[PDB]
Amino acid sequence: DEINTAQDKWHLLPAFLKVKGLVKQHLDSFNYFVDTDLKKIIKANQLILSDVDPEFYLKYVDIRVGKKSSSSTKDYLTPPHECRLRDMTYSAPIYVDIEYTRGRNIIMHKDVEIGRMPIMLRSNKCILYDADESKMAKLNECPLDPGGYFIVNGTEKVILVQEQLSKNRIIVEADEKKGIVQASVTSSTHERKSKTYVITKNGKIYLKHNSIAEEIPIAIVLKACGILSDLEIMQLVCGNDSSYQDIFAVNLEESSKLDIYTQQQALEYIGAKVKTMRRQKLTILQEGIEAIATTVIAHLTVEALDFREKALYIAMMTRRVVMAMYNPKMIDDRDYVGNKRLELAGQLISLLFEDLFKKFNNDFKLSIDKVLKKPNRAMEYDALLSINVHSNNITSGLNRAISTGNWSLKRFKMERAGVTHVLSRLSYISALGMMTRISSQFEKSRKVSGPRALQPSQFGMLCTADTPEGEACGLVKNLALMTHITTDDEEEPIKKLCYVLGVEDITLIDSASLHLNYGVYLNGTLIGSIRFPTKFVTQFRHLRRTGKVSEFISIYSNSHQMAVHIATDGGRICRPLIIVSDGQSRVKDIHLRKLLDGELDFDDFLKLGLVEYLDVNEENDSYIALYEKDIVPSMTHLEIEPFTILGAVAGLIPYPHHNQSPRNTYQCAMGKQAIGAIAYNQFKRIDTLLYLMTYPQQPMVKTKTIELIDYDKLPAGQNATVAVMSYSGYDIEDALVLNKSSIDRGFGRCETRRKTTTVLKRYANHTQDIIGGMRVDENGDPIWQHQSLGPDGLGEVGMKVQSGQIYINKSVPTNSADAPNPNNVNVQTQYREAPVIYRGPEPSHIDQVMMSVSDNDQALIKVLLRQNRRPELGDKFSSRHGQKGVCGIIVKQEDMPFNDQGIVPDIIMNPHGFPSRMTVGKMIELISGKAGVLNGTLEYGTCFGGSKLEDMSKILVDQGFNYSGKDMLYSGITGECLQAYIFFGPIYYQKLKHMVLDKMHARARGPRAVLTRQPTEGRSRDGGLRLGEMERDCVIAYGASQLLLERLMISSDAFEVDVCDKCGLMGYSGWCTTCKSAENIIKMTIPYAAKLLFQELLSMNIAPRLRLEDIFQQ
Amino acid sequence: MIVPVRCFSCGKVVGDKWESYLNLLQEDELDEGTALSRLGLKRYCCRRMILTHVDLIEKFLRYNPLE
Amino acid sequence: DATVPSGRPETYIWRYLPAPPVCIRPSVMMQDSPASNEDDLTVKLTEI
Amino acid sequence: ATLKYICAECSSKLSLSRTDAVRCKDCGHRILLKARTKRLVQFEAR
Amino acid sequence: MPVCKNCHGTEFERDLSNANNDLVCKACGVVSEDNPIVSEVALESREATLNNARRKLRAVSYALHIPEYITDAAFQWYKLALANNFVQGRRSQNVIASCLYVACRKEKTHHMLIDFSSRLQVSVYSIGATFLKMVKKLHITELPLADPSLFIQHFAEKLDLADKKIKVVKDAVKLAQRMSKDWMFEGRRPAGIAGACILLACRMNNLRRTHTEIVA
Ligand SMILES: [Zn+2]
Ligand SMILES: [Zn+2]
Ligand SMILES: [Zn+2]
Ligand SMILES: [Zn+2]
Repeated sequence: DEINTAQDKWHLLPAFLKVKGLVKQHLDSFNYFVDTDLKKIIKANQLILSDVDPEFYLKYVDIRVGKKSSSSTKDYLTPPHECRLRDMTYSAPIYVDIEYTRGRNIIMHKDVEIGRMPIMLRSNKCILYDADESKMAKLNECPLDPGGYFIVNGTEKVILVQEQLSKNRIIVEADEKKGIVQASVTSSTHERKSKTYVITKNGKIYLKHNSIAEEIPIAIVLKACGILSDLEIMQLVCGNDSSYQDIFAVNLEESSKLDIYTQQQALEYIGAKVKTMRRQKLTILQEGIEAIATTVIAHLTVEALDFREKALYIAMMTRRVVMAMYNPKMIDDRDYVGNKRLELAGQLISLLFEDLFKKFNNDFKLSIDKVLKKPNRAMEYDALLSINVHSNNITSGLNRAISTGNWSLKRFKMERAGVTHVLSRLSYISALGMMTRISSQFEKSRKVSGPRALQPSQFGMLCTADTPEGEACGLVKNLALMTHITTDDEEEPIKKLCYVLGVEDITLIDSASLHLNYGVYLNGTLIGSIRFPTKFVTQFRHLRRTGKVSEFISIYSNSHQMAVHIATDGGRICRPLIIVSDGQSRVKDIHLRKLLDGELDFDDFLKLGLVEYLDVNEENDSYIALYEKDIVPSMTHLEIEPFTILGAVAGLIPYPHHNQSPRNTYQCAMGKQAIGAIAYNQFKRIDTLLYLMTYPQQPMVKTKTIELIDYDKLPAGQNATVAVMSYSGYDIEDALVLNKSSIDRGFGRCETRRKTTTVLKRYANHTQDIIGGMRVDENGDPIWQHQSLGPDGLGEVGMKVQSGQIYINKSVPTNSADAPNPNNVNVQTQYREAPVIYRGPEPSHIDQVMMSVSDNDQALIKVLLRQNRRPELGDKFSSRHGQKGVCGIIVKQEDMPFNDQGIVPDIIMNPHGFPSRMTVGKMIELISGKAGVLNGTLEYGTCFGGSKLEDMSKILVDQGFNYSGKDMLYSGITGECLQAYIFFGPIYYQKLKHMVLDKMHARARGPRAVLTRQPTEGRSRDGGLRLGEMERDCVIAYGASQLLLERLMISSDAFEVDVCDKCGLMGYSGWCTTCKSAENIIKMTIPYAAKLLFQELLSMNIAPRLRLEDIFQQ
Repeated sequence: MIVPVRCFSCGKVVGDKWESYLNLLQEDELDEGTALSRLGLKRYCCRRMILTHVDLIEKFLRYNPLE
Repeated sequence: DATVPSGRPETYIWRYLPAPPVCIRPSVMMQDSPASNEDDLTVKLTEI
Repeated sequence: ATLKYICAECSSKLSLSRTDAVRCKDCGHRILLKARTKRLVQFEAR
Repeated sequence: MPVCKNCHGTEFERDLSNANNDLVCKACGVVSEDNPIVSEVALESREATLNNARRKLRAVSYALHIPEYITDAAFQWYKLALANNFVQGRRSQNVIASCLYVACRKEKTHHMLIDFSSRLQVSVYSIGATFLKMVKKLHITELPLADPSLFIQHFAEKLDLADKKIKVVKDAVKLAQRMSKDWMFEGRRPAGIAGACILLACRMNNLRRTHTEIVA
C-alpha cells in the first residue's frame, strides 16, 4: 500500500501534537520559569548587606523547587486532587542556599525553605508528570484533564494567556489633524518608559517625553546624538532627493536660530529642560548634564556608549513619520497580529515573583538590622533563622495574588487587574476553553474603532471561527490547534553571525543608506544594511532550517519601506508548515512512511530541514499553497492541513465550510456551555456547581479535530433521531418539540451537583462551634423541619431533602466572639444554632458528605447535593451546528411523524431555521448520519474535508432509502400519508446549561435593601424586577397614570411622611422638629426613594422645602 | 454510562444486545455493521446506541472508595 | 430673593455641617464576629 | 462498610469518637467520607 | 423576643418557602415583620503599641506554624497583661513570647518553650523567667499540662521513614502511656522522655536512627 501524498499529510499533526502537547503554552512557559528565570532572579540580587558592621553579607547561590538534594523529585508532597477537596493550595516548597556571614571566620551555609511556590498541574514539578493510567488512579485524578491550571484555596482558576501590545518596537499612527504621532514603548527590567514623538505645528516636529519636560526640536536632539554635520542630516533622515527635501526642511531650519555644535549648546539645551535630579547625585549638572538621558531615558533598547547607534536609530525613526506626512497609508496599523505579542503564564508569574522577592529582601535588610542596633555581646547567631519568621510574604502574597487576580507591581508602577479566571468545568470542551483563550487588553476605550474587528492576517494563527461577545475592556480570542508561541532566543550570537554573513557595521556605513539595498533591522534596530538582500536572506533562512538559529529568529523582506527585519523577540505567534523548495514540496512522501512507522516523530523534521515554524511577517514575505494539487515552482510553503485554521472548540462543528460564519461563532460560544462527562474522576470530585449527563453518546459524525482533543471519549450530548417538519403549532420560531415515552426512555436526563461548604472554626475564647442536633420529639421520630439527618448530627447519605429540611446542622457559640478572660466557673455552653437549610424549587438528594480539616487545623465540612432534572419544558437545546432553542409542547408518543420502520423521530425540529440562517452544513450532517449508522462506521466529515456527499447516497439507495434524507412519514395524529415528504436522520443534540427550573423566578413581597428599600436584585437574594428609565417611558406613551402610580409607588415602596405645611420639611409622627408644633403638619404618602432623596439632599446643604395645597375646591 | 435498556424512540430492548455485541466484535474480527445487522437490529433508531454510546462506566470504576 | 428666612449670602459657606441620619448611613451587618463593617461617609465625618 | 464512615485512600471503615480527631486509624491519610445510611429510601422510576 | 399582638404567642416561625420571608406564630396567624429589611455588601499611644504588638505577633506566629486562630487568641492576652503594666519594662520578646505561649498551651497543641526560644539567641531561662512571672501577675488556670502523647505526633513528622511510623506511633503511644503509669515520668522535661519513647518504638519496629537524628 503506497501512502497517498495528498491525504497522508494529515498524519503529521497528531505526531506533532502527541509529542508537543495541546497546551504547552501554560506548561512550557511555566517550566522555563521554574527552571531558568528563578535561577536568574537571584543571580540578579544575590547580595544584601545593610549599612553597618562592614563585615557581613548574605549571598544567595542556588534556587530549587522541591529538591533538597535527597531524591530526584520531591521527597514529600500532597496529591493535587486530594488538595482540591480540603480547600488547600497545591504547592511545592521553595529551596534556597545562602553563603552568608555570622561569626569569626565562618561563612557557613545550608539548604533552606523561604516559602512555597504554587506549582502548576502537569508541569515539570507536579506529581502527575509522566504518570501512567494507574498511578493516575492512585492519585485519584483524571487522565484526560488538560492541565496547565494552578490550584489555590481549593479552587483552581488559571493564568489566562494575556495578549499585550508590541513593546520595544516602532509604531506610527497617522490621524486627521495631528501630524502622525510615532511611539516606541520600550522596557528592559528597570523602568518601563514610553517615548511619544510628534509634530507640534507645520512640519515642526518634537519629542514629547514625560521623562524630559517637553518638546525638543528633532534637529537639536539629533545633534546631541552625535551627528553634527547637519547638512548630511537631510541625506540621513530625509533621503536622497525625493520630495522630502522641503517637507523636512522646516525643523532643520529653525534649529539654526537657537544653537549649534552640541558639545556645549544642544547637549546643554537638553539638560536645561530636564526635571530635577531628585536631589542627591545632581553633581553631574554639567554640559554632559543630560547626556545620561540622551544615552538612557527609555532607550535601554539601544543606550550604549558612543552616540552613532542611537543617533541613526532616532533618525530612521524620524524618516517614517515624515514619510507619513508625505502621504497617508504607508503606516503600520496597530491592528494586525504581526505587531501584537502575547505573553504566557511563565513570564506573568516572574514579573510578580521577582517583585515579591525584591520586597522580601527590602524588608529583610530591615529585620537584619534590629539585631544590629544594640551591640549585645558579640552579635552573630546567624541572624538567618528569622527568615522563616519573615517568609510567606513570598508565599501568601503570591497565593492571594494568583487567586484574586489583582497584580500589584510598583516596580513598573503599573497594576493590572482581572488576569485569572475560575477554570469552568461545565463540560470537557470548556476545560480547555479557558485554556487556549487569549485576553486582549490596553487599546483604551470600548467603542474605539481601531482595535476591534477581525483582520485577514489572522489566518491559522488565531481561531477564525470564534471571537465572541465577552468584550468588557477588551476582546477575547482563541489560539489555533497549531500555534507554537515563540520563546526568547538570544541576541548577540545572531548579531555577530549577521556580521559573518557580510553585513557592515553602522559605523562604517557612510551617508547614503536608504539608497543602498534596503537595510537590516534587528529587533527593530538598524545594524548593517547589507548588499544583495535576496542572497543574504536565502542564505540565512537556510541556516534557520538547519544548523543554527532555530525556531524563531525569522526574517522577511519589505519592499515599500526599504529594510529587512530580523526579530528574535519572544512571546510571538508561529505555526508549522511544509516547505516547497524550487519546483515542489520537500516531503517526497517517503518521510511519512518513515514517520508513522514509529521512528521519525516531530522536531526531527526541523533538524532534517523539512518543515519550520513561520512568523506572521515572514509568511507575508512567503508564498503559500493549500492543497498539494496546487504547487507552482514560484511557491515557497504549503500548509500541512487546511482545517487547522479552526480553533479547539470550533472542531466540534461538522462541515464548518458549508455554513456562514455567525453560526460557527454562536456555536464556538455556546458549545462550551453544553453538558457532558467532565472527566473520569467525575464522581470522586466535589465542585461548586457541576452538571453532567446520564447517557452521553459520541457525535455520529466526527470532525477529525475531535479525535485529537479526545472529545469522543468524553462526549457531551445525545445522539437524537430528529425530523425536520413543522409540527403542531408549538414548533414555530426556533422552538423544538420533544417526545414523551422517549425523554422518559432516558433522553438528555441531567444530574446536577452542588455543595455548600461550612468551615467550623474555633474562637479566641477557646470555644468550638458544634454540629450536634437530632431533636426527635414525642418518642422515636425526628421532627420534620429537621428529620432526615442522622445520629451524627450531620447530613447523611442518600435521603430526599427539600425546602425546610436540614442537611447540615451547625451550632455556633454565642459569647465566644466576646472577649474571654481568665474566668470560667463552668459554662462555655450557650449556643445559637444557625442551621443552613436547603431552599430549592425541587426535592433533591444528599449523596457524598466529606469531613476534613484544612492546613490551619479547623473543622471543615463539605457536602454535595444532587438532583436529576428531567428535560422539562423550557430547556435550551443546541444542534452542534449553530442552532439554538427550547422545547415546545411535549408530544406523547403515538402522535408525531412515524414511518416505514416505524421509528418515531425523537426531537422534531423546524424547517424555517434553515433559510434565513442559511446553514446547510447541518442538513449535510443529517445525510452523513443516516449514512453512517446503516454501514456502522462513524462517518467522518471535517472542515474543508471529510466524507463527500455524492458517494453517500450510494450507501443509502442500495439499502433502500431515498438518495436524500427525505422519506415518507405517516402522521400519527391522523394516519394518512404526509402530503409532502420529510427529511430526517440522526443529528447530535447537546442539552445545555440554562435549565429553566433554575431560572423561573417570582416574588410577592420580599426583602428590601436597608439602603434604598426598593425590591432587592436578582434571584438568590429574593426576587423583584426592574422598570428602567428606558422602559418606564413605555407606559407614559400609553398615557396610563393610575397604572404607573400603581407601579412605581404603591407596589414598590409605599411610605408615609409627615410634612409641616409651614416651612416644608419632613418630620416624624407629631413633631416638625424645626419648629416644635405637632399642629400644622399634614400626613401623606410618597415614594420612599423620594424621601431618601429629601434627606441625602437635605444633609448636603440644600432644601427643596415643600409647599402644599389641598386637592379639592379647584 | 451503561448502554440504555431501550431506544430513545423505537423502544426495543437493547442492554442485553450490548454485551453479546462487544463479545461478538472482540472475538471474530469483523466489521461494525454486519455484526449488528445479524445481531437483530434492522432499524436504525435501535442501532445507533449499540453503535454510538461510549461505555464510560469502566473508566469510572477506576476510582472507587472501596478499592 | 431675600425673603428674610435664609439670611442672605451667609449660609453658602459651611458653618454647622449637618450629619445625615443613620438610615442614610446604614451600619453594615455585623457579618460574623464583632468586627462590624463601616460605611464610608460616617468614616468621613467621624474624621471631620 | 457497616459503621459510620470510611477514609478516602485507606478505605477502612472508621467509627469516630465525639470531638477526637480527623485522622483515620489505619493510614495517615486525612480526608474521609460519611458512609451510606442503612435506612430505607424510596425512589420512583419514571 | 416580641409577642403576638393578638394571640400573645411566645414562639415565631419565619417562613422561607414562597419568598415572602414571613414571620408569624403558630397560634396567631398574625404576622410581625413583613418585608424583612436585610442589608447587603488613628493616632494614639496605646492603640499604636497594640498595632506593633500585632506585628511582632504575626511575625513569630506562622514561623512556628501555629493557627491564625491562636495568635488573635493570644493577642488578647497581651492586651490583658498590659492592664497590670507587667509588660512595660521587660524585653519585648520575652513578653510577646509567653503571651503567645500560654494560648497554644491552653489549646493543648504541640509547641514547646525550649522550641520557642531558638527564634532568638536567648537562653530558655530569661523567657522561662518572664513567663513564670506573668503567671504571678495574672491568675491562670491549671489546664496547660502537656504530655508526650501530644509531642510524639509532631516529632514523628520529621523522622522521615515511611508509613510504618504511624504503627510506631501506636507502638510508642501505649509505651509512653505505661511509662507515665509505671511512675518514672514525673518531674522531667517532657520533650526528652518523648524522644526516648520514639527511640524505643523505632527500635521496636527495627530501624536504625541515630541519637543525634532524634535530638535534632
Ligand atoms: Zn415646620
Ligand atoms: Zn429502535
Ligand atoms: Zn485510612
Ligand atoms: Zn402571635
